[PDB]
Amino acid sequence: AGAQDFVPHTADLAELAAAAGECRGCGLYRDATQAVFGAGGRSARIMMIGEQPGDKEDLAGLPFVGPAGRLLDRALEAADIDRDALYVTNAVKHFKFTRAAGKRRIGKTPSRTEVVACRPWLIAEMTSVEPDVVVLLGATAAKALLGNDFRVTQHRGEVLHVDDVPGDPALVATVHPSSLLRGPKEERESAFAGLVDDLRVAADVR
Ligand code: SF4
Repeated sequence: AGAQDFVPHTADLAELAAAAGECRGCGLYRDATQAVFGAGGRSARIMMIGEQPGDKEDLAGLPFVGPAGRLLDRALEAADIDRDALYVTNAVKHFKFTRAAGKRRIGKTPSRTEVVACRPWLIAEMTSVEPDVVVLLGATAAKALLGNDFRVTQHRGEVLHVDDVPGDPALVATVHPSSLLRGPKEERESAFAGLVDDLRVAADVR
């Protein structure tokens, strides 16, 4: 189902990434510029998963390059997180979007079907990196591993462990960094410190 037959039998991230460029596991490859695979090395101890590449990522060919990526980088700073320790990816690897009437590309939420279709890449990445801890950045990513009914709001910052996940890594669900780019300054400050806390929990896993 989905991307399964497009995934090669290798843990090599370069080769996985190249194969993802050829994926037709759902419809999203058609309109997107290219696949945006994860970034980092198989030595990474912390895997971070967002929803999908955004406008800038789709064209940069790298995850977390936009304003959300800047904000996340500021949080890793405050959490004493070393980028050498990070593998960062997204639950789906092709940007799903529409053009706004007023010409910037606006991301659209991946359907559960698209998440499940792309999940074999995520499993391949998880099997390749063998992380100690996986940070789920927002509801789409968290549901991809924790179930379609999972609520980030009720469990954020808790160390979770599900038996059906490769290598039984610890799992920490947190807010989507994009959500912290909007709202009252004092609320964004509180949300940022909560993200930092969730990141410190993950970094303190072992
Ligand atoms: S979003 Fe994922 S499953 Fe769908 S075509 Fe792209 S790489 Fe394949």
